[PDB]
Amino acid sequence: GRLDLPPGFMFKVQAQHDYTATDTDELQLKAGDVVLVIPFQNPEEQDEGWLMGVKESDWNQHKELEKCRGVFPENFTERVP
Amino acid sequence: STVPVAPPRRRRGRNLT
Repeated sequence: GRLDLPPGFMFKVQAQHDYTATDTDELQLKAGDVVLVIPFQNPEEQDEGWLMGVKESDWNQHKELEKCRGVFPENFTERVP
Repeated sequence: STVPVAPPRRRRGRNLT
């Protein structure tokens, strides 16, 4: 994982279970994926019970951030130190 | 067995005439 991190970065999480993104803001996760938590582009876009981030490997490959990021069910992941 | 469930997403940017 990386220690040079995305703009406004808050903390990381790690997927405990796998998740398939159903809709047009949502992020895809595999059980074991680190996700770099970031703050939202608007407060109305923050869904209740959701988190926004980008996958750490998606960011360690240095891909298009604004297309690689998404919202995920925080309850699929764990807060890592 | 024992899998989590994603929570309900909410309305935003709503506007009508």
